[PDB]
Amino acid sequence: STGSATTTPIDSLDDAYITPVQIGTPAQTLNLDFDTGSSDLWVFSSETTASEVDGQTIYTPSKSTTAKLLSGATWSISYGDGSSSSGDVYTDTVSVGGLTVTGQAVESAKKVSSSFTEDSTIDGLLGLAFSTLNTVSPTQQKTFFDNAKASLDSPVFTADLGYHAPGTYNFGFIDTTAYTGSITYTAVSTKQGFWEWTSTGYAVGSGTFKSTSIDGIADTGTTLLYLPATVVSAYWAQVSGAKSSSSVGGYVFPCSATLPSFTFGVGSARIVIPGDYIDFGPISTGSSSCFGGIQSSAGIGINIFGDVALKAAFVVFNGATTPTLGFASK
Repeated sequence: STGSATTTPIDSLDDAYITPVQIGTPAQTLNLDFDTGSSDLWVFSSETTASEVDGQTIYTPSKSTTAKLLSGATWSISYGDGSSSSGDVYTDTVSVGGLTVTGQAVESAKKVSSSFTEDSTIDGLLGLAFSTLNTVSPTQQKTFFDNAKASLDSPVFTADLGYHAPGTYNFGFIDTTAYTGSITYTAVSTKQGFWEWTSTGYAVGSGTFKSTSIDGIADTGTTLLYLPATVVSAYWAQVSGAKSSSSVGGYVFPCSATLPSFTFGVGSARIVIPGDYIDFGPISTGSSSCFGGIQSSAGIGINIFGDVALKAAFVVFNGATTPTLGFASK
């Protein structure tokens, strides 16, 4: 089997991407944030504290003939941005882009933090990291991908995120029309439960490539590119007037600037992030200070190849017995 679903930016900054997902019988379609940095499929629901719902579409298990309470199971998750959610668990039929899993754990939110409430466009998350990170207790649950894997034509999914445009998540096949050149594969460590890999270096604009190992995670659920302070300083030093602002929470630059590209290494291959992808616009409405899309990972504890980086590539998440990550230009 295979699946193919379009993923769409939630706003004009590509802050996140939503993908329609069918849950239950008859289908209830919710727009979920596919997150390769976590491993819980959770939804706004008929159980979510009413004051914490503001425009989201909810899953109502009592209206699904295939829903079953997973008795005694609870979940609770905290994300890198400080947001959180928790609740109880149902199993139900879940389909993505024509690919169906029966008995998927669907984590129903009883509580969500303010960031989730305030984002009316995101009805929940669909985790695509390794199932060892799943938070369901006392019986840990599998991700949609892990459940689907045995049925897939090939044990893979791909992320093809757009810049200010829709893109695609495919399951079970590699669309050879969706990228240019060849795919370069690189080793993954699953030790922390992430799609963790090591970039071979970077360049700023038309500058020389610096060969240096940068361990980080491929995380579709993080907006920006978070890299070591040395690398980030080298980038922003090439932008007149750019500076790190503790009041704003990162690097800012004059909105009048033209940003240089940023290149990262994948083995001997190179992925180029155009300068425009690094512009996250005014820090506040009407400001002439703009927020940068490359930020320091210092104090996160991990480097994160978020959407800014991933959307510059066609990315293969290879979940074979020895997992790997593939990157191609597009």
